[PDB]
Amino acid sequence: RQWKVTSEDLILIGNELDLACGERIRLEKVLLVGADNFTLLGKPLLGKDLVRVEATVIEKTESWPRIIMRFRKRKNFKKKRIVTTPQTVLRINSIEIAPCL
Amino acid sequence: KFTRSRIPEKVFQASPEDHEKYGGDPQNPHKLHIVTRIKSTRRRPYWEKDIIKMLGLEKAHTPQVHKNIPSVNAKLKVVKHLIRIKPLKLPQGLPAEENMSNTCLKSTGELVVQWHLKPV
Amino acid sequence: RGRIPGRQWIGKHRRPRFVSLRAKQNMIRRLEIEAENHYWLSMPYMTREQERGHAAVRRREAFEAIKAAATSKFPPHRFIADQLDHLNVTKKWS
Amino acid sequence: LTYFSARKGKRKTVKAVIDRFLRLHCGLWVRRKAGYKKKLWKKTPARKKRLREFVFCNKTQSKLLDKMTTSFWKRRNWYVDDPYQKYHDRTNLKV
Amino acid sequence: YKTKPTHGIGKYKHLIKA
Amino acid sequence: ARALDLLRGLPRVSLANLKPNPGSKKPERRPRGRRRGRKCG
Amino acid sequence: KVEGDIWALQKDVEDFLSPLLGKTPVTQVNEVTGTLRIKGYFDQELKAWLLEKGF
Amino acid sequence: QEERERNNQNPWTFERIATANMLGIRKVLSPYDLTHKGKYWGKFYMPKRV
Amino acid sequence: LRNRVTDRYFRIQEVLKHARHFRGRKNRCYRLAVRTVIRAFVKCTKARYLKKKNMRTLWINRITAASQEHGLKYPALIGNLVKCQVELNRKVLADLAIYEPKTFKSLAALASRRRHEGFAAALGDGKEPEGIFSRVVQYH
RNA sequence: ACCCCUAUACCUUCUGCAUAAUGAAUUAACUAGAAAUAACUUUGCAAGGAGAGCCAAAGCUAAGACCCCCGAAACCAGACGA
RNA sequence: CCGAGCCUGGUGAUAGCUGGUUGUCCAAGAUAGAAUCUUAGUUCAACUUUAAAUUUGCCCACAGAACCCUCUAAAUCCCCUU
RNA sequence: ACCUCGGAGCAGAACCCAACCUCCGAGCAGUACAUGCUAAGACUUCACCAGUCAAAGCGAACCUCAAUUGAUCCA
Ligand SMILES: [Mg+2]
Ligand SMILES: [Mg+2]
Ligand SMILES: [Mg+2]
Ligand SMILES: [Mg+2]
Ligand SMILES: [Mg+2]
Ligand SMILES: [Mg+2]
Ligand SMILES: [Mg+2]
Ligand SMILES: [Mg+2]
Ligand SMILES: [Mg+2]
Ligand SMILES: [Mg+2]
Ligand SMILES: [Mg+2]
Ligand SMILES: [Mg+2]
Ligand SMILES: [Mg+2]
Ligand SMILES: [Mg+2]
Ligand SMILES: [Mg+2]
Ligand SMILES: [Mg+2]
Repeated sequence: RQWKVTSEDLILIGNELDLACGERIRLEKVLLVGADNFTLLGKPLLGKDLVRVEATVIEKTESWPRIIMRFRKRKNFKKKRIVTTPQTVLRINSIEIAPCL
Repeated sequence: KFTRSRIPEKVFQASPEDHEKYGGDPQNPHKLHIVTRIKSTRRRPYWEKDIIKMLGLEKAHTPQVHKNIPSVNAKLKVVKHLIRIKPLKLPQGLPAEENMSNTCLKSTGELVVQWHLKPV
Repeated sequence: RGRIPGRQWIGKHRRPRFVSLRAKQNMIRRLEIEAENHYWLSMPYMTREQERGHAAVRRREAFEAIKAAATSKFPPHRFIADQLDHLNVTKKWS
Repeated sequence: LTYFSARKGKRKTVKAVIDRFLRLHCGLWVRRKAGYKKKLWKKTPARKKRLREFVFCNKTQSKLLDKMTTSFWKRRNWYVDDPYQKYHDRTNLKV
Repeated sequence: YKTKPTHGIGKYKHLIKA
Repeated sequence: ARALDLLRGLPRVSLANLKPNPGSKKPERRPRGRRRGRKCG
Repeated sequence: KVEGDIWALQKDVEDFLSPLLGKTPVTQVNEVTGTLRIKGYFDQELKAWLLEKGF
Repeated sequence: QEERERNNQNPWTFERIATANMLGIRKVLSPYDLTHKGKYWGKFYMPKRV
Repeated sequence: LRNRVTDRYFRIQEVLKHARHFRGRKNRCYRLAVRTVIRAFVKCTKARYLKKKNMRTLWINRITAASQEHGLKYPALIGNLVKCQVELNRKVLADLAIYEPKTFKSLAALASRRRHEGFAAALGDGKEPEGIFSRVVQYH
């Protein structure tokens, strides 16, 4: 997925990450970074030296139960599942830019 | 009655105009086909379904490498309307033992031997 | 007022359908793919006498593996450990 | 076929099967050909010869006759001069 | 057979007009 | 034997610990439910 | 009627019947009921073999 | 008719497609269409069909 | 009556707790509640495809609105953004159109520049510079 | 909350039912798969098994697993009724 | 409520006919015909399911499968390689 | 009106293939009396029942035809 992130906010991603809670992580694959009065675009990704996005793992949980019901009429066809997918919450801490333009 | 169709061999005889339209060289032809299923076998006869199963094109848009030999060529001629055939070309050599892990099919048919993720 | 006899798309009198630009273009591009397939199926590499037995050994080995799998069928082994550790059902403080 | 009899609660046997067929202990049933003694004046010697044969039954027919008979008729018999003594066992049969 | 080069080899009533 | 040495641990055998050999007790099939009901075979 | 460890007996039986079969024999081990099941008929060979081992 | 056949400008011909079984079109066509070349439909003849 | 059912109430409640917000007799009567809850759960399962499709349609509508505000058309904007190797999806494109209008105007200007370069290329076959916001970056 | 978008109740019966084909107001309770021959699996013992009888050219013994509910118009016997 | 009364019993009469046949989840799974007082049913084939044993199964190439009149078609059978 | 059996077409080139579809027929006849006896291997009207061909051998001289038909019990 592509996320429009800024500093201080939260992102919910729908799977596990094999990280502990509180771990700080560098979010690579930055394709746009914009401030007031200017914007930098990648083709398709910006350079490693240019942008640096940091995110900390804040919560490892599961989703609310999702019902998967299958039904067909006049066929005695009825099935039901409940699924809870894993989820990780990431807090974006900082987005730094370097003069290497 | 609907039956299997036998194709005249004059269909599979390229002209110099065809050799100009496509980049194939009638001398030293290509060893391997890349074949990709691009059409479902539903509403198609059971023999075409079986031939697709034998060729291993059960999954659509998944490339499979095959020989350029008459037996498999007849097999492909049976279901030629459901698939795409391209030559497999090797810009570098064949994959070696120490470069077998880092390879990529790299559509346009060029099986590249080294696969970095950096711009040139 | 514009009424078609029963089951529009079957029978003697049917609702007419006409071919748009989409359908013609789709047919033409699939025909182009088929023509390129005809081209690439025109230059074989081993002329059908040179391919007489170049894979016989490997196909024989594959079927030998298939037969080995088909004949290596037997009930699994039975261990004292499972029967004895079913006793753990009533393991109290110790 | 009287799976349970009103007197003993036992399975019964169809006696037509016993009157018409012979069971070898291996599991094979032997019968006679139909019409083997009817209108022999319109039949060729080859047809009559193949009609005089004692032949084996189908797998389906064998299971049907086993169902229709009781296990008494499946025991191993040791008659004195049985002409079918050598046929009660199978030899050189593989699976 | 009818699809074979040797088809119609046993044709004789075209020879005997009788 | 190692089996009685294993039993030296292994809390005592009682009527709350017994269990048949797997494969001996085939499970009964009942005509209740979606799969085995509505026509019952 | 095996008594003691049965895996050594399985090893010995496999080593004995591998040359005769050309492949390792298909075998099931039952420790709780100390029996050894082998795929195929080898009754006379195994009887002679065990007699020679002295059982 | 011959002149129209030779100076036809599109590269896709009923004869070619039907005889090569392009797109698997023989499941819709008839065994007689290999010789009728799309010019005949039942008892009707199309003289502009090429 | 050996072993009749005792906890039928809990099964009835298992079905009925998903009908409390219904209307009519189907929020309390099991014989109708069960049918309507079955239909509701089937709808819940099938609604995921529609949610994806409808959210994409909303993104497309919003991007069309913003592009027409800048004078562009949606196909032109999407195609030329692809041709500039900037791979932003409809979601983030609508996000920027709503919350970063300066960035969206820059994106529309870049797409228009690439479109003009494509027209010039179709006119002149390159010869010389084949455009500046052309010249795709190669990877190996 | 509604307004927006998507969506032709269920069961049975059928080639095919939203069907304007059946059945059903609704709640509670009651209300419908019973077993053999022979096989399969798991034990015991083993040229023998089985607690008499029976089977046996690896068999025999034991266990497990397995075959619904409602409905005619009828027929007969004996009573009871002008 | 008499084309042959009513009640009880035989009687849980019989019904190839209609209706109904109750927890969860997963998996494989759509049939050429023959006979039948039989075509509203059943039995054997066929298809389908499970478990076992073993080795080939499908796709296929040359060569090959009377004639006769007038054509004799799309195709088929057989079939190593693959 | 038909119900069993055979030949042709439909059903064009292995097999099969419906119709209250189109056409022909059959329910015998003629000749030896080894038209004796046995016995590999096969075919098969889509099941079964029925039906079909046949080497070698023992004996003895040196079979036509398309259908031409009827199970069991019982007498
Ligand atoms: Mg209508
Ligand atoms: Mg129900
Ligand atoms: Mg109807
Ligand atoms: Mg409908
Ligand atoms: Mg209705
Ligand atoms: Mg009705
Ligand atoms: Mg009603
Ligand atoms: Mg009666
Ligand atoms: Mg009467
Ligand atoms: Mg009076
Ligand atoms: Mg009843
Ligand atoms: Mg009805
Ligand atoms: Mg499935
Ligand atoms: Mg009936
Ligand atoms: Mg047959
Ligand atoms: Mg002879």
